[PDB]
Amino acid sequence: PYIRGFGEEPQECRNWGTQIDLFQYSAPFRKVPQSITLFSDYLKALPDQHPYGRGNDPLLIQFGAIFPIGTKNLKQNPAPFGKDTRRLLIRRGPGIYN
Amino acid sequence: MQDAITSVINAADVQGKYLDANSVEKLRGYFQTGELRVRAAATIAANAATIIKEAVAKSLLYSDITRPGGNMYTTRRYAACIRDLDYYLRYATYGMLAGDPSILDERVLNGLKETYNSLGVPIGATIQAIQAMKEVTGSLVGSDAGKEMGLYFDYICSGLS
Amino acid sequence: MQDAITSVINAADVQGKYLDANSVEKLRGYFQTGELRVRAAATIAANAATIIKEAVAKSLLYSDITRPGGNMYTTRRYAACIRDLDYYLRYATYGMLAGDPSILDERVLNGLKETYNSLGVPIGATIQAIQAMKEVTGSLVGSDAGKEMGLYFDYICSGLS
Amino acid sequence: MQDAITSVINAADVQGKYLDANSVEKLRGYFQTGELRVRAAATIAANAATIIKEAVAKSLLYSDITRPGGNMYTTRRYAACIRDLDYYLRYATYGMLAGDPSILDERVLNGLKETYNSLGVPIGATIQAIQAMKEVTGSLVGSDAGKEMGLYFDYICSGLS
Amino acid sequence: MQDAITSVINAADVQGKYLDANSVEKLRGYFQTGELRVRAAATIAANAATIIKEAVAKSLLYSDITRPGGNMYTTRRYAACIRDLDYYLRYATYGMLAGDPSILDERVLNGLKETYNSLGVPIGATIQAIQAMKEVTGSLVGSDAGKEMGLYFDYICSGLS
Amino acid sequence: MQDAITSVINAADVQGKYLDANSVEKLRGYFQTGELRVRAAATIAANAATIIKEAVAKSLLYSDITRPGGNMYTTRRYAACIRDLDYYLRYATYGMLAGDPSILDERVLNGLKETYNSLGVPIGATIQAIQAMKEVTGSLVGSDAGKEMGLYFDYICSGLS
Amino acid sequence: VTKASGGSPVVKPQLYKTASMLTIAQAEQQDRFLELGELNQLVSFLNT
Amino acid sequence: GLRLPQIYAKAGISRQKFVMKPGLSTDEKQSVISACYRQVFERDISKA
Amino acid sequence: MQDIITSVINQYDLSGRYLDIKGINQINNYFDTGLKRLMIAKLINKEATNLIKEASELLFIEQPELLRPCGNAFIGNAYTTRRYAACIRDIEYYLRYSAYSIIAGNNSILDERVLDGLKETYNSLLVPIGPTIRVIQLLKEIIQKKFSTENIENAIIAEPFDYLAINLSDKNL
Amino acid sequence: SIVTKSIVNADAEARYLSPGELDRIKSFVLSGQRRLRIAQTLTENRERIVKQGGQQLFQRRPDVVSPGGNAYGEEMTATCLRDLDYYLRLVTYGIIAGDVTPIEEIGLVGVKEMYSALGTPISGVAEGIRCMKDVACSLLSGEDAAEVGFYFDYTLAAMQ
Amino acid sequence: SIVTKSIVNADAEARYLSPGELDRIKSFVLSGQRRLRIAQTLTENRERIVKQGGQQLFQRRPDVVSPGGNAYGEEMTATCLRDLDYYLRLVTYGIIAGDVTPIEEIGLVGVKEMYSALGTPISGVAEGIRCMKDVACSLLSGEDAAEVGFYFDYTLAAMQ
Amino acid sequence: SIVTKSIVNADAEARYLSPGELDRIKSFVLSGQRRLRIAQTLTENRERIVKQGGQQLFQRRPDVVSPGGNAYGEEMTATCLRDLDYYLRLVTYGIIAGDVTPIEEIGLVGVKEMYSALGTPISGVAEGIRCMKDVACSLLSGEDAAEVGFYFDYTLAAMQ
Amino acid sequence: SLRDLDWFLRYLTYAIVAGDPNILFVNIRGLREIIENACSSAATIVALK
Ligand SMILES: CCC1=C(C)/C(=C/C2=NC(=C\c3[nH]c(/C=C4\NC(=O)[C@H](C)[C@H]4CC)c(C)c3CCC(=O)O)/C(CCC(=O)O)=C2C)NC1=O
Ligand SMILES: CCC1=C(C)/C(=C/C2=NC(=C\c3[nH]c(/C=C4\NC(=O)[C@H](C)[C@H]4CC)c(C)c3CCC(=O)O)/C(CCC(=O)O)=C2C)NC1=O
Ligand SMILES: CCC1=C(C)/C(=C/C2=NC(=C\c3[nH]c(/C=C4\NC(=O)[C@H](C)[C@H]4CC)c(C)c3CCC(=O)O)/C(CCC(=O)O)=C2C)NC1=O
Ligand SMILES: CCC1=C(C)/C(=C/C2=NC(=C\c3[nH]c(/C=C4\NC(=O)[C@H](C)[C@H]4CC)c(C)c3CCC(=O)O)/C(CCC(=O)O)=C2C)NC1=O
Ligand SMILES: CCC1=C(C)/C(=C/C2=NC(=C\c3[nH]c(/C=C4\NC(=O)[C@H](C)[C@H]4CC)c(C)c3CCC(=O)O)/C(CCC(=O)O)=C2C)NC1=O
Ligand SMILES: CCC1=C(C)/C(=C/C2=NC(=C\c3[nH]c(/C=C4\NC(=O)[C@H](C)[C@H]4CC)c(C)c3CCC(=O)O)/C(CCC(=O)O)=C2C)NC1=O
Ligand SMILES: CCC1=C(C)/C(=C/C2=NC(=C\c3[nH]c(/C=C4\NC(=O)[C@H](C)[C@H]4CC)c(C)c3CCC(=O)O)/C(CCC(=O)O)=C2C)NC1=O
Ligand SMILES: CCC1=C(C)/C(=C/C2=NC(=C\c3[nH]c(/C=C4\NC(=O)[C@H](C)[C@H]4CC)c(C)c3CCC(=O)O)/C(CCC(=O)O)=C2C)NC1=O
Repeated sequence: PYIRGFGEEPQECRNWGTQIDLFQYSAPFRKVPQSITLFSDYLKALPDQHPYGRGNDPLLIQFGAIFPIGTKNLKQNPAPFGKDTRRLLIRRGPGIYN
Repeated sequence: MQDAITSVINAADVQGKYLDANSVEKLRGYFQTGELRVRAAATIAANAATIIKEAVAKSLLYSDITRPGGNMYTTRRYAACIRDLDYYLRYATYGMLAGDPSILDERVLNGLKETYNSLGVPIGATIQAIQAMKEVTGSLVGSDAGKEMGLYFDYICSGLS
Repeated sequence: MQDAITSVINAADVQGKYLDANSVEKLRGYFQTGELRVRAAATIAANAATIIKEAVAKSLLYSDITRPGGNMYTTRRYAACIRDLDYYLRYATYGMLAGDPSILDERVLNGLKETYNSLGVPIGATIQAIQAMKEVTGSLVGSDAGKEMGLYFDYICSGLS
Repeated sequence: MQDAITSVINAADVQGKYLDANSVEKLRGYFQTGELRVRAAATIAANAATIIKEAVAKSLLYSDITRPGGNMYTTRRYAACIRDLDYYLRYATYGMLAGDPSILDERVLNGLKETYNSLGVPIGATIQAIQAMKEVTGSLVGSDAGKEMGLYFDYICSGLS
Repeated sequence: MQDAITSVINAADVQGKYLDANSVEKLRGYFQTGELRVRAAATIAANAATIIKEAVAKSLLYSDITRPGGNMYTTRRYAACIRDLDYYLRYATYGMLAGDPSILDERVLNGLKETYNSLGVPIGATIQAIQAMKEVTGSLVGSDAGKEMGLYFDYICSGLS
Repeated sequence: MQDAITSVINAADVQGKYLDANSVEKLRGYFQTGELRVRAAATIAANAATIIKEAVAKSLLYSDITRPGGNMYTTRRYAACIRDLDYYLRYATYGMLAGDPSILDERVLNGLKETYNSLGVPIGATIQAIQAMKEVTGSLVGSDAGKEMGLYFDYICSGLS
Repeated sequence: VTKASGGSPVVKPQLYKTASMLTIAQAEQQDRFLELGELNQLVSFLNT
Repeated sequence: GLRLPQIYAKAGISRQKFVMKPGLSTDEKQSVISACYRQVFERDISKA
Repeated sequence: MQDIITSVINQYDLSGRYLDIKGINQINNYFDTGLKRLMIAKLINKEATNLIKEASELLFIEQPELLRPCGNAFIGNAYTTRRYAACIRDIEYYLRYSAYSIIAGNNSILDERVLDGLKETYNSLLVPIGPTIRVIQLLKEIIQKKFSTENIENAIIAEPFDYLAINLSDKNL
Repeated sequence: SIVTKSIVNADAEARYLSPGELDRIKSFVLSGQRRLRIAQTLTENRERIVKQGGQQLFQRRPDVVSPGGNAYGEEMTATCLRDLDYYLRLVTYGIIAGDVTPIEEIGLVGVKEMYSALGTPISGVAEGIRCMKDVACSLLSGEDAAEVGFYFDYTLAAMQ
Repeated sequence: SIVTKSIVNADAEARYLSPGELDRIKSFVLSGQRRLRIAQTLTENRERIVKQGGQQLFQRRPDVVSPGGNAYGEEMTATCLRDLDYYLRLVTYGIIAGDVTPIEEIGLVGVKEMYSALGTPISGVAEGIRCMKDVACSLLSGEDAAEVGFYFDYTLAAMQ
Repeated sequence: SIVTKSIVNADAEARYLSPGELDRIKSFVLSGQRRLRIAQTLTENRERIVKQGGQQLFQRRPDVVSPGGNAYGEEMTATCLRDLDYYLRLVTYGIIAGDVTPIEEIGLVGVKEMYSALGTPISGVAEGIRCMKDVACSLLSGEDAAEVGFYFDYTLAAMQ
Repeated sequence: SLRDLDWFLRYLTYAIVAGDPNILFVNIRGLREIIENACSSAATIVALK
């Protein structure tokens, strides 16, 4: 068996970015599934996360500045967020004061 | 968000063209429907309280979700549910005026299914309350406007499932 | 994966030391309970279908998630969901034998929260099914082994929230 | 946060029940042991700087964790470690007073294992210091309060493990 | 941020060592190139507005990304284009003064590949605009200081690719 | 994945231009040095083992990473260590022969820092092993050849940081 | 509307072969470290 | 199903294949076996 | 993918209800144009090799910059015949997958197999999205010339080629 | 849907729709108003089909309503007939779509796992669907009862 | 668009569109024929408006076309008209949309940072848009020349 | 032979020999007159090489011939020189073939298994090859010893 | 036409300075059938000869 790369066969632009990353020596170090999360994200609405990458919202802790998503974790999840978009924030209190 | 008008302007602007008789036919088709959308949006605004009142009584009023132990039990949570139904009825009116469900993707369904899963809100009963609110509003605005309004009530339901 | 024995060896080897008195007592704590874990592991494997069957009826059987609109409505989603409960029971049994929750990190929990967020599965209802499955198991295996099994049931729930 | 009294009021409210004999038993169980908690909480506040100083020297003072290259080597890192032990001891006293470990989940344990895995803080050595802090405090407060205090030191290490 | 001097101090620091004869070599290498970097950085601040004006002209000025449908087409997208090149040029000279890319990795390259994938910006076209900027500054700064300036331009490319 | 010939052609080809005097000058330096580049790559293949053995002994042999607790302690982590030094020594001659460092970007530096950070490999100690290997190879292949090879050894350390 | 993204990596398609690249890309595919026979082919090309 | 102009794949390095016909030399048998370690294990773990 | 019937049948299953007149009126609107949606697909099948030539020629007459060198930013256009061959291949994907959705009465096949991942692939090869939106809209104008008598066939034809331009487009407003 | 089936079969071969599939789709739209009539007849007679269907089921399998049976009780017998109403709904979906895909994706994939984890005899659900098919075919003409019989038959074969 | 603007204002206050806003939308859609014709008159004279207006700008500002000016040369002078054709295009989008939203979101946000990064005098770009305004008003009647002038005025004002 | 190695890479790509790969064959066959002289001049110096190259091996490793060493006795040393004659023979094959694959498949694949089974220090065998390389290269010019020296050095690497 | 004769000579010099004719093969194989409906094929072989 050989790697059926990009210049070796007609490709499909549905698993484009997933497969190009799978054919790397860094592939065994992504402990999170990359395909089951993307093939189902295509069908569901926009995710609950920062307009930029998922590694841009910090841990809401007492004293912080902790951003876990980095080069040591390897869980980056970009999503196409428009210019005019509003995040569903949850009120720290009674719901009706939102 | 974008309405039907800015959809034509944005599609013709990406190509760089000025305008054409083909996309002008799309604009003229929207103006033909514009007065229908306006009278229906005014009726919904004046009857916003009684649509939610008649939709809650039909769907979820004397059920387990209002008794102790279910979501919607306390007054803190009964008032939150009524407020959510006024979200869907007020944002589905924006999509009915704009003729474009784009606003429901940006400010309504944007991460709404995980928000309910973290709070514990029953997703199945929320769909049944939006469906019940669909026939109630479809009787006020009529069949022509109500059929177009229900196109976005269904959009919220498929985006919430 | 590493059990309670190998966890003691790695702690000493990473320093270059032989096994001293503080590590020898941890090795004795595992040998004294070895016959208690093998006894509970055999009774869980024989009553697995009834632990899952009674944890489901007690938590999420006649709930909203079984009716149309909810998560696990169709038969594939009912069948795919009790296949998840058979993972947690089997891997909580491996952790109880090994006396170390290391295998729950690699083969169960690593990247499991993001999978459920993309699929849309409610985490709050999953934690309630494992907790109901922890109570049924604790009555079959006794009070001593029953609180060992609950030690690795809580590792899945806290590693999932 | 909710204390032991609130947890009993909510468990009856979710059922829609006035406080019966079973819930009145749990209410007296807190009221009887309530003055034993106010004494232990007053003695821990006085020996706070001593309970930490004895668990540090007992556990992680002359290891390679304090030498050059070890996490917590410099004075900034040393002062940051004994500030973490100050919160665990201070929060295990809030939990003992309230009789409910709800305070620990919402303000201590939320995203704490991701915080230490990001910085590189050894989780194994952190659990040892809390275990050492558990017996040094169990000798001051006695045998009754010393067991209930250890109930919330184990809750912290279990969620931190 | 840490420059070349502090990086050599931290290397010996985590071993508990005094600066040996080898560490002073890496320190003497920076001291012999110190006045050359301050002379190169003194000129880039005067031509900073023109280096970005001429680097965009010879790389992507009249290309298909000006034209409708491409990125950086509109004024808001064009104005956001040059705002990124100012961060690459201003931070590439900060790192050249310090002789260490720690301030580029910290503030610029940590989470920039992920923000572009969410925005839809062409990564490849950006890497060629920074490539044109590398040879433009090599005209003012000269060939001697220019290559060190370019060593931090590839660091942006290697980390953005 | 290109040579200097491929780099100069695409530079002129995409401008729709024949190779001019300045463009042929870059190829003249790559052609006339071929007998010198090939002689070095042959003497490197004959001593690929004796270079990695005198680069490890001079850099990281008797240090803390060889001893227990450190990285590269066990036999598997030692064999994986000098297998990486065969990667760098191998791809450095691939670029020295191709005259283009483009092959080091696609198949060496792509994902290099995300792999060592996830494995826990120290990147500072690796640069010292590669810096020593550039010094050992500078005596085998001579001074004129070593200056060329060192341009690719330095190209890895800059992106390996 | 598209709701997800797999990421767009920098990929440059193959354009054409060269006498220098092919002799080197062969050894790279096999980890061979540039066989002596292929080393003599490359030098003969540069001699022209 | 997809489709591609056949010249679009002949441009470039032309990644090579390995077959295991019996009767080859022991080096070609070895190259065919080493190529199967790099593919299944992502790296030749029999010599590392 | 999901045809028009499956979408209406799935929208009713989500409520756990049977199909009433409102859901049967929608299925009748497809069973009315269904015999006309086949005349449109059989025309594409007979004129498929022609309608890609005019769309390619009319595109390059307005965008002469695509048949020229790429510039130092290595944009992927129809510069060489290796690129010209590969880019005419794309024009068949838009025509083929647009004929499917005209018989499905729904754009589910379009986004699931064309749009999901498209801009990530074109932004990876630096292929222009502007001209691609143009040639998609030229195919619509070309195909609509065959159907000029009755205008109910123009609405059916414009739907697949309009969805691709609205979803490949950038939201500037 | 038979339409969706024909578009993905030609999508796999990387070709356009062939004459064998363009004539099959023509046969489906011509049979359109006839399917919407049959599917709306089963939808308007749900009570008579589910009640008569369960009645004859409780005489072929009396052990499910005996003491200890799965459907023993007033609340477990009402849930018994709730499942005969789910499968009558999915059968109308399969008649309108022209194929059995809506039945398979909803209530046939993993149906053995579900009813085995509930304690229900799977052979009793197939015996109830076979008794609804008899009442269902009594409301239709001779040729329409054969058309609907294929969709009831597929459910039985998958439930065994 | 006038509908998109009235919806963001109501959404900013969490309310329904008032009757005063629904009335302004009503007279908006009722005048679609007048403005659809006003926009076509400008779309049909893109050369007479861009070329005549552009020439009057070059002698009212001979610096840009002089040696050392930004648009000194034939190629540079051609890009001078590429911009004057852009803003003329956007002005027709506003007349169709009934709001300055299209003009602002395309070519007014950050316009000063773009022209500064190119080296062109922003004081000269506004001069050309005003000379094009005279040509555009010469082709419209009094009642219609005011509507086209409103969108040109917002562009001249926002460009300073 | 490079001819066979140059065809196996072409057939793996499933194409004719490239114009470059054909140039390697004519240049190799062109140098046939030289390789026949280099390898032949070594053939006439077997006893001077393996004997001198062997005695020097017994001064840098005096334990292999001492009591308890592998080559202790008249027979175990004569068996040691037999292999020095084996490897000098294989080096002349690689010179005429232009490849080390003759030496590889004959005496380098499985060599660590053979000598480990015999109790032979592999480090002592390579020391004799390093001593034969100095005797061999001393009888050839500098231009030839750099070429012949590669085949001696390639076997030392594999023998460690 | 004059644009294409420049490529045949421009791309031809890229080949000799590069290694092999693979650059010419990929861009000339299916070329004569793409354009021969708008230009005589016979007029092209005589040109390149
Ligand atoms: C603009 C679009 C939009 C929506 C839809 C939205 C929903 C939303 N619903 C919430 C809560 C809630 N939602 C409900 C709703 C329900 N309970 C039931 O039983 C019913 C089935 C259901 C309503 C039909 C309840 C009870 C809460 C309170 C949860 C709690 O406080 O524990 C909260 C948390 C508090 C807050 O308002 O800050 C948000 C954010 N936010 C938004 O921005
Ligand atoms: C624990 C806090 C709490 C409260 C207070 C509560 C109230 C509550 N009152 C209700 C109805 C009602 N409440 C009343 C009450 C009254 N009619 C009168 O004339 C009097 C002035 C008044 C009583 C003194 C009536 C008539 C209804 C039924 C009206 C309807 O069906 O629309 C309902 C809907 C059905 C139900 O009872 O579940 C709720 C949820 N829920 C809560 O969780
Ligand atoms: C209220 C809950 C809470 C916690 C617990 C918390 C964790 C926490 N501890 C931190 C650091 C730290 N925490 C420790 C503690 C330890 N390292 C060791 O070697 C030991 C095993 C261990 C003590 C038992 C150390 C050494 C640091 C310094 C890390 C650094 O400077 O990089 C930091 C980084 C910020 C700072 O140090 O000022 C946070 C956020 N913050 C919070 O809000
Ligand atoms: C949709 C709104 C919009 C505008 C306005 C726009 C302007 C724009 N003007 C440009 C150049 C230019 N623009 C000018 C303009 C002028 N010179 C003069 O003397 C006059 C005062 C002035 C015109 C009235 C010149 C000279 C250049 C070329 C600059 C150079 O070559 O250095 C370029 C760079 C090449 C290109 O991509 O076309 C852009 C993008 N782009 C947009 O998307
Ligand atoms: C061709 C480009 C390329 C590189 C560079 C590469 C590296 C790479 N290094 C690895 C491991 C490793 N690499 C090291 C390296 C080191 N330890 C030290 O102390 C030194 C500082 C350093 C070497 C100088 C160690 C110890 C491991 C094993 C780590 C572990 O097992 O936990 C692994 C894991 C898989 C395996 O080893 O089979 C890969 C893929 N892969 C590639 O494709
Ligand atoms: C079924 C949905 C679908 C689409 C659309 C698709 C597109 C697609 N277009 C490609 C390339 C390409 N596409 C073009 C297209 C163009 N150049 C231009 O100037 C024009 C704007 C445009 C023609 C209208 C070019 C030039 C390449 C090759 C780029 C290169 O290699 O440099 C490639 C990479 C080659 C390959 O297929 O292996 C894919 C996958 N794939 C899919 O699965
Ligand atoms: C260097 C390798 C190479 C070549 C040569 C090449 C040619 C090429 N010639 C083309 C068209 C054309 N080529 C020609 C004419 C001719 N062509 C000739 O070689 C003759 C001198 C002449 C006929 C006598 C004409 C008339 C067209 C336009 C055909 C059309 O309208 O489609 C096109 C389509 C786009 C265009 O230019 O209009 C390409 C890609 N591509 C390549 O990658
Ligand atoms: C749309 C596809 C689909 C099906 C079919 C389905 C079935 C289903 N059947 C159930 C129970 C049940 N089903 C039966 C059924 C039967 N008892 C008998 O004797 C007969 C043989 C048989 C019916 C003919 C009984 C008795 C229960 C209750 C079991 C219990 O409560 O322990 C339950 C649990 C509670 C509930 O109704 O929500 C589900 C989810 N769910 C689905 O989504």
